[PDB]
Amino acid sequence: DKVYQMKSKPRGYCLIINNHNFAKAREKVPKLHSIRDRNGTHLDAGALTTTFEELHFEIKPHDDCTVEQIYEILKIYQLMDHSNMDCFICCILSHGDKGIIYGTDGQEAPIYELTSQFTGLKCPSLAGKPKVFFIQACQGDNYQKGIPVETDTRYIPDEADFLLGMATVNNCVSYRNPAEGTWYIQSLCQSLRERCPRGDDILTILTEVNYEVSNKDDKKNMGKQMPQPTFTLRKKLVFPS
Amino acid sequence: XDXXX
Repeated sequence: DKVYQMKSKPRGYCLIINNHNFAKAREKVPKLHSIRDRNGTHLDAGALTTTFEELHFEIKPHDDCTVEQIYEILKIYQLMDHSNMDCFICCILSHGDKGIIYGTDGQEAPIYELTSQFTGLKCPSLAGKPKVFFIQACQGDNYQKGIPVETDTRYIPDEADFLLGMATVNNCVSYRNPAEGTWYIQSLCQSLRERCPRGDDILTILTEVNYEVSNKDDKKNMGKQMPQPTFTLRKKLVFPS
Repeated sequence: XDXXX
């Protein structure tokens, strides 16, 4: 099987956009009058930092970003020289709604606007290299219901080589325990730390995250959470350590 | 507080 090159040290940048304080949204956006601060989000930023440092990435954290600030950060990285890197990762921790994430100001950033900054035309020094986005946000306000089951030169496309790991299917919520971190990010980090040393590829790992998050529940609302990867990867993606 | 994003 063909596998992406993953040998540079550092492997690449791992951006973490970590949104906690939504006072601006509460002040400025009428419908977000009661949107909460994302208490505990630092536990996710820390888990991601531990995990991706162990995997040889250079972590670049940014806390409490408005939409305009997010786009400025992404432009900085779009314009960076990634020629000596093998991969790029971007993690977004925020509130969201269908197809979007919120800035701390309560403005909306469509997820496509985020990932599209790193297409091969916009960032040629990442052309042919995996670009991985993890999005921890709700994608709407519906609870995901549960169901009972038994107990166990050459050219490529501009949008090639992406992996988008969503915490939830569209329309539905995703959970954050203020004392532990989010269901999705905590499971993702645990699985990466356990399985990347075994040589498992990221789609296999994300399948395990789907399995583990699918067993969690919210017994207040009888809610579940179903993560969902999407990809244009053309090779196996491993993070050796 | 105890619960979503």
